[PDB]
Amino acid sequence: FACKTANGTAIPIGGGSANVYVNLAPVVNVGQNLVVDLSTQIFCHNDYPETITDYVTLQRGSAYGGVLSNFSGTVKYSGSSYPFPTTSETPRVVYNSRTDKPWPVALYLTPVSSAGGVAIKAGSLIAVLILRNTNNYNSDDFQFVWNIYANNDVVVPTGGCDVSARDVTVTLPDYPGSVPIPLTVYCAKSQNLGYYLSGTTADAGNSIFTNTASFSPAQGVGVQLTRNGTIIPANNTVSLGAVGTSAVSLGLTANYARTGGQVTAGNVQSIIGVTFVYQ
Amino acid sequence: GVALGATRVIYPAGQKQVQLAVTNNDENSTYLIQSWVENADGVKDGRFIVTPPLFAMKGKKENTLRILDATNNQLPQDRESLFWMNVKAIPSMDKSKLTENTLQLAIISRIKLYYRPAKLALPPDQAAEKLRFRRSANSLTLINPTPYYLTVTELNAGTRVLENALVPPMGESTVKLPSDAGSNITYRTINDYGALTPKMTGVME
Ligand SMILES: CO[C@H]1O[C@H](CO)[C@@H](O)[C@H](O)[C@@H]1O
Repeated sequence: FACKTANGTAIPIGGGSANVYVNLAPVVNVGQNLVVDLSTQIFCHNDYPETITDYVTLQRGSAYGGVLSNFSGTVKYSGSSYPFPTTSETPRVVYNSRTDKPWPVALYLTPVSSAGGVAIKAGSLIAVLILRNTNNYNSDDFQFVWNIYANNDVVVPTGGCDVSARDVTVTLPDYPGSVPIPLTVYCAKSQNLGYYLSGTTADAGNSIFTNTASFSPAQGVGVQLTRNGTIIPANNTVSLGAVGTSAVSLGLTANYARTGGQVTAGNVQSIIGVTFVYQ
Repeated sequence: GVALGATRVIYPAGQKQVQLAVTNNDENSTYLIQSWVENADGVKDGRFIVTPPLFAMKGKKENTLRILDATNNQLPQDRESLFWMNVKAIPSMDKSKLTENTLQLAIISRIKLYYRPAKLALPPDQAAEKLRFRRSANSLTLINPTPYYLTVTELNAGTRVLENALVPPMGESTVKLPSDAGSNITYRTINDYGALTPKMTGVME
């Protein structure tokens, strides 16, 4: 039993090891998949097929560097998948021919939420897979050790942040009243955020948002948003610094402000667009 | 809420289309996803059109946005053009809180979109270095001679820190210079994947 590398490198009977270099997909997004199909670079053959049958398994499968911190995956061995890193030796596949047939091993790697920018450095050891060989003729047990090296960087683009918020706020606090608006942002990967409000306005200072309603437009008032006592006019980007794994609260309060001189009974409802600007 | 898969987008001149991922985290709450592309001056012209123009994401979903080139090579081919893509998530109205005073918010993600002319000399990964400078007891004029938009950040006059900058292709961008400077420039840029590039030392021109 012997195996050779697509590049031509071989490991004779008895086993040994070899490097298997791979060019992985340059970019992979979170939730997406990185597949390293080795059934394209590792071939083995049976030496005395006419009288001897060969049993090949995936003895072990280990992760290294990037793959080990930025990914979670499975090892699909001949139409079946198992955890990777591996925790148990897989079923055996048979080799019964002197013709080099593939070794059906493929990695399915998925970048995690926290995956950096370069989840895999170019030239780094990605994995080490051990191919086990036995036969129905004697008691030989040899191990073929494949070392998977990544030829290029595998980049996992940084995603947008998440704006957690409690739905439609009840500015009920009877006309004079004023509630605080829960709103935080958490970025999987730290980055600088910036936001601004947009909406129809009703004042020269552009900070009191008009009342949009169906039942008795309590004419006279409007909704003004403040962040820790500071007014936020429309289209006035507020630097939020850099949001990270800890959701920053924008610290907003819906306040009633007056527009014209004649506050009047009725309902006061408003619609404001909050736009987060990415760097 | 709802978040975009990228923090920016690069539109390759020629590309029939470019995809962007959108996903709703709220286990239960529908949204109306409206998306459009403003230009550098923030004017909703037509240069780029996104599909679907309007749709709903009932709870956790993960659809795809398609940015479509609309400017039949009517744009600068020797450098990038800055555009702004906006994805607004519209929450449905709560038929219960009718006689109530309410304030419904609507989150919108606004990410840069660069139009990259298919043929450019200086390769993108080799541009954050061409960044030269020019100081004063006031100004520290950045100057990007490349055809890409440099998103300069963590820019320090060594001593004092400074104001981030977006230095347009083959153009400059001034930044205040608060005495504490000396000459030890230290900046980092944001790359095509929204990832920081390695520190670098300012090379005056
Ligand atoms: C000499 O026998 C060698 O070749 C046969 C057929 O491949 C294998 O089964 C065996 O394990 C050895 O590798």
